[PDB]
Amino acid sequence: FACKTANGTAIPIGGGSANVYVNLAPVVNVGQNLVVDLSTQIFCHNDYPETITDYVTLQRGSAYGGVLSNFSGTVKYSGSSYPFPTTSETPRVVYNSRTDKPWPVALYLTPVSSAGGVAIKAGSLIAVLILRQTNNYNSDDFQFVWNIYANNDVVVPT
Repeated sequence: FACKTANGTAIPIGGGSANVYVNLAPVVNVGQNLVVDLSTQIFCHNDYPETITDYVTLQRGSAYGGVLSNFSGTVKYSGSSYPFPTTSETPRVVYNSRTDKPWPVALYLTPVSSAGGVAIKAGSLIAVLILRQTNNYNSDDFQFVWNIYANNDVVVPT
């Protein structure tokens, strides 16, 4: 009952943190719709599909870099739509899949007014999300930190 990134950071049960690296469109102008799709960057797996119910929730999310400043939008989780960075957590979501399934999260951050040129830097921390692993059996509710990094630098032609 653990989760892994697209780079290869598998976080075992017990809590931990990974560094996810997401590539965003390097061209995003004021009024665009940029989406940090993490469903292609993060994947969770329930190694105990019979022993543990597959359940996950984003505890909280935080924004940084140009994401919090040059960008603005919202954050999405399993088809949710809440402000980013959030103030609490996400809806209750069950994984109906006993295999490595992508983590349905996306940070919709779009260039405000104060966006222009290099807005996102590759290798730089852009956000921090934390996922709650909780189950009905063991109740080993550990949480995994998902440091969202830019896989690619983004420029705002505006």
